[PDB]
Amino acid sequence: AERVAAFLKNVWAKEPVLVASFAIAGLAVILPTLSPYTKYSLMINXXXXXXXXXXXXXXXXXXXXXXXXXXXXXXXXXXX
Amino acid sequence: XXXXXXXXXXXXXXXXXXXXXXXXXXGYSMFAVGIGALLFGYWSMMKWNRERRRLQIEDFEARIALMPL
Repeated sequence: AERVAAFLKNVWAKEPVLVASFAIAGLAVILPTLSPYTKYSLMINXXXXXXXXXXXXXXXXXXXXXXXXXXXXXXXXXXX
Repeated sequence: XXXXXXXXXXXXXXXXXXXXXXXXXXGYSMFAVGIGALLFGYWSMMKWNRERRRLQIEDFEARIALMPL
């Protein structure tokens, strides 16, 4: 080792708070790209309606039913 | 007989000794509790946030269900 293990312990000796400022902030960029859970959070964010539902005129349409409990469009069922 | 001030030895009080000593935390042990509290912290917090989603959709559903409003 030349700078991986040799230079890392020098930061711990003088001004040790500098280690945490690079490590914690560094992991905050790497983790949201590789972990297989980040795509689930966007799904619920799009599913939650802020505005009222809009009614469209039906003339030969697939996956569209009444407001009553029936299999239509998609409807969120991701984890309970 | 003449009486004056008397000397006492016994233990001689024990002068100049370091009474300061490290206690409880050592170094590596406290970091295992520190990150351990963080790992327990985020995991328990996000479970309530997922439980909030059950309420979140259901609360906004009231506006969609009520159109005579």
